[PDB]
Amino acid sequence: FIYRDDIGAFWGIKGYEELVTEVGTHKGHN
Amino acid sequence: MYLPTFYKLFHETNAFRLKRYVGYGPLLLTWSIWTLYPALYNMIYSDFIPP
Amino acid sequence: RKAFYDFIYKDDKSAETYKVTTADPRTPVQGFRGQTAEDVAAKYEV
Amino acid sequence: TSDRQYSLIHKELGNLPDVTIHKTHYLPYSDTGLFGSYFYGNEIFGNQMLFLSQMILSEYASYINQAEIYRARAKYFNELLAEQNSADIASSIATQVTYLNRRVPRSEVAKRISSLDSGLINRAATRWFWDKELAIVTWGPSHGLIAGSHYNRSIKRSTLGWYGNTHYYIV
Amino acid sequence: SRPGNFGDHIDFKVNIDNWFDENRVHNEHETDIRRTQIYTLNAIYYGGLLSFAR
Amino acid sequence: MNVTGAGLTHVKDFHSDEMRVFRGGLRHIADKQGNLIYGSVNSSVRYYHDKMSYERGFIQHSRSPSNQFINFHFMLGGFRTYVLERFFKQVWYRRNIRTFWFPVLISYTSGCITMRMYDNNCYD
Amino acid sequence: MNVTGAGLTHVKDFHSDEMRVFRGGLRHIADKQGNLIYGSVNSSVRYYHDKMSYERGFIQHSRSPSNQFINFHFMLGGFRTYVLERFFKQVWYRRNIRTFWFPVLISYTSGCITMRMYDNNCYDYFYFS
Amino acid sequence: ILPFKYFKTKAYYRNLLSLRWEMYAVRDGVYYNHFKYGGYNSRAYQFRGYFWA
Amino acid sequence: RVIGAPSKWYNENRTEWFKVAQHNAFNTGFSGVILRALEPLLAKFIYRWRLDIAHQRGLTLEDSLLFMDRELRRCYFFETVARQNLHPYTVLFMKKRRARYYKVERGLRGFYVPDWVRKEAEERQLSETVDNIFNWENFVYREYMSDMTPIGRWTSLSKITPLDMFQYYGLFRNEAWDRFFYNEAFYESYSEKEKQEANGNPFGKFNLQTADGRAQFEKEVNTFIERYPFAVTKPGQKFDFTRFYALEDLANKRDTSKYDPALLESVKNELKQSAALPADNGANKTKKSKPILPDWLQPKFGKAFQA
Amino acid sequence: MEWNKGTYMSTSIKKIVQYFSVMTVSFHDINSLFGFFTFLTIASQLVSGTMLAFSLVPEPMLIPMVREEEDVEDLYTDDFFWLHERGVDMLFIFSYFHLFRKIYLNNFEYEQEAAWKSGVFTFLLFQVVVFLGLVLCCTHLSDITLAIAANLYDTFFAGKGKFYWWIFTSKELNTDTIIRLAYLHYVLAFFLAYLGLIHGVDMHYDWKNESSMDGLETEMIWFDEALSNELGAMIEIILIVMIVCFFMYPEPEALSYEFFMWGDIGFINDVRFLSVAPHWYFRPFMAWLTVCPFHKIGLFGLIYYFFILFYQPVIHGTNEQNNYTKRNVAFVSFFINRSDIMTPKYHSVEDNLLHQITFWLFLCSALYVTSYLPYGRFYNRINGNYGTLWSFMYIFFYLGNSFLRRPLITELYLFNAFVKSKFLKK
Ligand code: HEM
Ligand code: HEM
Repeated sequence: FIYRDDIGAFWGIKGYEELVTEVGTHKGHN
Repeated sequence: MYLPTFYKLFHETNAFRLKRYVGYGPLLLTWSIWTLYPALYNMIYSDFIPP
Repeated sequence: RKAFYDFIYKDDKSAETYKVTTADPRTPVQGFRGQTAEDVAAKYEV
Repeated sequence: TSDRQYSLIHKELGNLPDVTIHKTHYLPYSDTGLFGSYFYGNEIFGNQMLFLSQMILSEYASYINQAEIYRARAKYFNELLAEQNSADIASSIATQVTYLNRRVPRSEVAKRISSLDSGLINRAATRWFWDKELAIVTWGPSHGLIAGSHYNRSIKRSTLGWYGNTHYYIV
Repeated sequence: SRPGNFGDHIDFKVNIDNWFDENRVHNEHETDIRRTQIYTLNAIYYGGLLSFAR
Repeated sequence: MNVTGAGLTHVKDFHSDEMRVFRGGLRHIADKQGNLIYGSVNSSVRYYHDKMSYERGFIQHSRSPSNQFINFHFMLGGFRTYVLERFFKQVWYRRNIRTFWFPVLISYTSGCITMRMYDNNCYD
Repeated sequence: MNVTGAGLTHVKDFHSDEMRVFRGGLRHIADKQGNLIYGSVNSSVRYYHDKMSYERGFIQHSRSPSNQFINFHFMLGGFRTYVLERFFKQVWYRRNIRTFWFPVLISYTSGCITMRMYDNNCYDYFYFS
Repeated sequence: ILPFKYFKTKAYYRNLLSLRWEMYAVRDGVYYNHFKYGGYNSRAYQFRGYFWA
Repeated sequence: RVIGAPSKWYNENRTEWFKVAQHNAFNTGFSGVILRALEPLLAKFIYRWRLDIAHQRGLTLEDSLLFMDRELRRCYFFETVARQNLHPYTVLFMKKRRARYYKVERGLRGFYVPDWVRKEAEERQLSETVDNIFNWENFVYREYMSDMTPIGRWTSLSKITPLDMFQYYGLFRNEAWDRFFYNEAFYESYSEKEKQEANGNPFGKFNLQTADGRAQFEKEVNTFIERYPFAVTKPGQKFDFTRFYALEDLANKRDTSKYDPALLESVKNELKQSAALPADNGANKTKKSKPILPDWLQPKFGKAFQA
Repeated sequence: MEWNKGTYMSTSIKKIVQYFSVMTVSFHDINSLFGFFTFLTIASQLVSGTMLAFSLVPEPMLIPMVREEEDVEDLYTDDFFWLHERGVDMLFIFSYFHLFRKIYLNNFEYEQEAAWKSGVFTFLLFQVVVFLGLVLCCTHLSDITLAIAANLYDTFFAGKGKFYWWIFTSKELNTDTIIRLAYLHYVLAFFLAYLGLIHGVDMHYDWKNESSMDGLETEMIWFDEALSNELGAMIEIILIVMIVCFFMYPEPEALSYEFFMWGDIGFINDVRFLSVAPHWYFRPFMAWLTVCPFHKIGLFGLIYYFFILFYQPVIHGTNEQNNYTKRNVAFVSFFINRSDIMTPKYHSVEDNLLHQITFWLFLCSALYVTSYLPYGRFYNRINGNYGTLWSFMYIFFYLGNSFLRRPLITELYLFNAFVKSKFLKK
């Protein structure tokens, strides 16, 4: 029910570990 | 004096009726074969005897 | 054998039980006969 | 309930609350014979009274139960052992000598019925009941039976046991 | 005023509460006013529902 | 009064017991007990045949088709006589043609006249 | 023999008058006559409510809502008593949390542990240093 | 709209449930034949012939 | 298959079977010691849990164990048996207690009954409930279970769904596939020896004649009453063992000499009043109704000679 | 049709009107309105589906462009599409809550026998309709779902013969299959509404708020006194859902499970196989397929789930024998020195701590199965998640076996207490 943040899978959604994904929304607020 | 259970009687009657129905089944099979003979030909000569 | 004849619904003319049922009423059964008895006066016990 | 016993016709009759009398008659003669059923009941069960007996007999041709066989065998054994009246015995002996030129022992009759089994019963009922013609008489109020009086498809198929069940189960 | 075939009260505690007497506003001299107020509250609720339905 | 009908009139009620299971103690009611309520469609589908019929002293005899002709009363006395006379004269002319020959002929004549006038006007 | 039941049993039949129009000469049967056949769902839809009920010395008193509070007993005892005590402790806790706090806590903790172990295996797969 | 829904539903139910009940002793020599010989069930057509025989 | 004498289909009472089963489970084998070690948890989380909930609702284990909730509503078998054998006040009083609680509970949830209702609930002990439960179960078995005979059948309801038409009953029924005839002998039954074992005291094999055995019995009973409030004594009260010993001595017809005559007379009094069947006397009758037609439905006063 | 005894309620217009005008409802709570919530969202689904079907041309090469065109040139097409999707979500939530409530209430007796089979059939039809709509979405996820359904259907015939062609054709989303599946979706949705109406008419026989009889004889009339409460509870549920969605789903988001829907069939012939993810309501099925890599065992489990969801009153029930049935269990290990066991009867609900524990463990197991999608890459290579396997095994054991549903330990403990009490007080 808890998911890691340092594996590249945001909130448990896997498949996007090969690119930067969270900059706009999660890590930083554009 | 041979008092069998109504469970037993029901099961025997059901067995006889199902035997009659499974006897009727091959008629439906033959009707289906005659209706879809090209489909049957395709199925055997595409799966059981591949080119 | 008997199961096969029952399945096909055809009489087995060679069956031993077939002769007894289809025997001529005017003649006795071939290999059977009962015993002959006589009445005895009744007796009461209390 | 009517199904907690070993007689299909008795179960069917117990289902119908206004069918009072049923009897099976066998009337053998010299070079001919009759075997049938007499029914006495209400007019709303006319179709049931018309179709039940032939439906039961044709089902007996197709398949019979060992419970039915043993019940009938025990009944007929008891009937054979229950003759004590001298008038009935004398009449029966006279008729037997008239038609067969001999007296048939009760032991012989018991052996003859005991040799029967399901296969022999099925074959006999196929010979005499399976797909056969009938003689039917209805006497009384025929308001609900006048539509299908003529000897027609329903009557012809009534002798096919399960294949003529349509007109019995509708009531 | 109960029927004569009804005897005394049996020794069973049938009510734990007294809401038949506690739930009272004692407005028997003006009851149609309270009836109108209940109609008005019902009307407001129905009006909200009918706005959504519209 | 405490009686049914208040002691004033007869009621004519009944207890159908079609929502009852037992007669006495765990003895079931016969499933055909509901057919004893006469004159109700819910009792049986055979009540939809509601002709008027009453008769006494009537005896009817019907013979099995297995002892009859396959095609009884076919060509009899001659193909010509049978077919022509019976079929044509005693069915077609006697029942259909005799009834509509005059109105159909009058309508056909009027329609042909109107068609001729319309076609003549179209030609002109 | 020429009687109902053939002189052997009692039949208990009835004439419905459902398919009948006239009582006497041109006198119609009552419209609600068919409701006099008791125990028949075909006569009324109220027969679907078949709860078992029987009592004989009972009296019930009901009062018109127009003589009662619009909102009775709504905040008796104040916010603290009514809301906190009654609602939270007596309803929410006592009827729900007592039943499922233990299994839900166990399941949540075990699921968190298993998810963390699976994610640690994924991290070991991805990172080699 | 939440307060008016509360009014209608919950307040109406609480008002309807403010009943008074009284039980009395009945000893007038009348048997409870209607309790012993009464009862209906819509699913009797399903129960009959199959259940509890 | 061995053919013997015919018999009814249900030849075992549920209550006796469960009594022997619980005796075997709790006082025999490794399961016995496991269950005896697990006793405090079961007492805390089964008996006391339900007892506390029932007391809060103003009820006892009567209303939850004598007749089930699914029996009081929508159970045609129970309704038939009750209508054929029972007086109305049993089910009526149970329903009345339920209604007197839930009338308030539905109006305002989170309802605790006051002390004058909880005290009336707590007045009833578990022994009378056990009497009622055992008597009802035995009566139902004897009068109705021994009369019924299961039969193979399809579904009771006529469902057009094909997934429900083809339902089969009896094909995987253990008794149905174990016995094919009503003359068949019965296999795998409780022995008479183990049936008699369950009739001993449910605490231990110690004897009460020896003074050492009496102390152990008293300790076990004290633990039981401390763990099971309202089951046999009120929580404040104390169990008196002299009366129980007098009962046991009189039941076994041993030497009842060490007991004073007054206590023996009392013990006989409760013994013969706790088994008495209540009977009705015409003490306080109520008026019977004899209705007559009202005045306006009667002819007017006054009649002449009508010559 | 001599095995049919008739219909419980003949469906006629006048009788329906009369029944719904004199129908009464007992006093209840919010936990017993999920059925009417489902009816409301089913009606809304029918209306919004009709509105959407007046604009969907069943051509796979035109559907995305037509959907874009109808959005900008109409005022309510996208609103109705949003309604239709949210109605699917609410239907799943309400149906699962309803099923869980029935399981907890232990509606497994012969009187609840009728309401169970119809409900399970309705649930299967609902899932089939949902699958049809998901295929109609016409994206890469639609293609994947169609391929999975075609493979599972062909496994029945063992891969011999093209028996699937009449519905699926070549297992792709071409015009013929699009037309067939769209028309099937519409017709089966209306049949679903009818089946749900039948099931909901089959409710009045045994209707209860809680598992405890309340003993109340007066009840409210349905048309206003209960309909108003149903509508208000629906409003409150919608408000709670709105709050949770607003404070739980920020926009934009870093990652979503709906990014797999970017691919359009035909336009994009390249599929991103890494981020394969269905909607949350088929996530448990995809998780089960990923966890159990065997094709036959996975299909068997998928079928067996519905097979044991149906037959529930058969496995657990009175069976008309008044708890005199002798069941076969090996878990007792001859503790009471017997093979066959009498079925217990003291299975209460509101005060059964063991029953509550087992039920809530089962519910949390279902939630954990739904919680996440196992990453099919390196899943079984890193030994996977033990919690997912435990949850699946517990769900199958709980739904199938009767060991935990109606335990024998409480019954025997109650008899032990009864025997001790009766021995102490003769
Ligand atoms: C309660 C019954 C129904 C259910 C469960 C249902 C389910 C669904 C689902 C799951 C989708 C896919 C939406 C998505 O991408 O998440 C969908 C789409 C669709 N449904 Fe339904 N539906 C129902 C009723 C109907 C009806 C009655 C119609 C037609 C009259 C209909 C027509 C459509 C259409 C046309 C689409 C595609 C819309 C689009 O792609 O823009 N549905 N449905
Ligand atoms: C998952 C399969 C389902 C099963 C096993 C099932 C079973 C049941 C049962 C046993 C009840 C009676 C509840 C009680 O006795 O108190 C019931 C009630 C009800 N069900 Fe279902 N059901 C299912 C799905 C559905 C669905 C999908 C719907 C909506 C179409 C539905 C609509 C209803 C309604 C309306 C009620 C009456 C309760 C109410 O109105 O609040 N059920 N169901």
